[PDB]
Amino acid sequence: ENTLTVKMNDALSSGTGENIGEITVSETPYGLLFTPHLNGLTPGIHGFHVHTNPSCMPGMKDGKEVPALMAGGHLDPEKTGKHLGPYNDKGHLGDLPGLVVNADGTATYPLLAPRLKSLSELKGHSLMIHKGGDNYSDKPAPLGGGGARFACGVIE
Amino acid sequence: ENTLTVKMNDALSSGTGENIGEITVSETPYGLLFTPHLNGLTPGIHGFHVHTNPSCMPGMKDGKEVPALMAGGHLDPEKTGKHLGPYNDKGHLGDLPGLVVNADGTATYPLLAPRLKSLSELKGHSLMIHKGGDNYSDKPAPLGGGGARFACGVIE
Ligand SMILES: [Cu+2]
Ligand SMILES: [Cu+2]
Ligand SMILES: [Zn+2]
Ligand SMILES: [Zn+2]
Repeated sequence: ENTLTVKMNDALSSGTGENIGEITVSETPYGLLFTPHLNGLTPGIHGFHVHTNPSCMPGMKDGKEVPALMAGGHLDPEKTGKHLGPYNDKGHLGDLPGLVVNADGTATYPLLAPRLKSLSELKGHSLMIHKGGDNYSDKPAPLGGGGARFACGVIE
Repeated sequence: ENTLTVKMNDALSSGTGENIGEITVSETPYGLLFTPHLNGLTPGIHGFHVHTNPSCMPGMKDGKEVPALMAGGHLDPEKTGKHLGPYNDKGHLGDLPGLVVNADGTATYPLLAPRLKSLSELKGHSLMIHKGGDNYSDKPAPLGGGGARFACGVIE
């Protein structure tokens, strides 16, 4: 098989919340395929990124608890400093296609990330689902408009 | 840049229906990107494929009208006879990822077809949106379970 299974949990101010399912990651000739099996999300498109650190723990920023802050920022080993989505090599390597949530709150639609080649590249990082969407740009809102971190899972 | 814009219209038993927008196809290093700007669709995931003929004309089969019958079958230059989706090269080259329709009936989520490399592979063909979904296989239903043709656009 050669797959990874990532358990995803809601992210709260105090710590980890409810489990919402798993994402199965597989290798294809065209890149990594993220097949979700999730529930408990708001219907629509959600920002979906690999973050640098292997943690989903909440942390303090400017005096306020921030869910899943300890995952750090979007995975960016090339130091692009730019959020440009899964089809643009000028931005964060961790930028994945938006996560598609169905009307019934489940996520099932598989997502191809063609800039990622090997499951090894995900180990030691985290997967993040944001409250908002992802227009694959830093404008008009930074980081695609994803906003707050809703659910997260550590890879390894 | 090198783009194609495909106007899409509803396909009725009696012919061409209302315009529902356009799909813009761009070339990327990862394959052709299909960026919809559509309205008027049922929320959910819709079968989305390139069909062989540059026609959206209707026809009759077994005494029942078939919207956009004259588009023919899925684009299949290798004569696979197999519907296996956008990530499997043993199948119809015309097999694209499912088209994602938002709760408000619009389609905006970009769709990457990594098996297609050049817009020239599309010239002289048609784009089709089905009523049903697409499980990227011929089981339990042929052609992914997309069923009837809901909307159609000719490429050249
Ligand atoms: Cu993120
Ligand atoms: Cu079709
Ligand atoms: Zn990013
Ligand atoms: Zn097909």
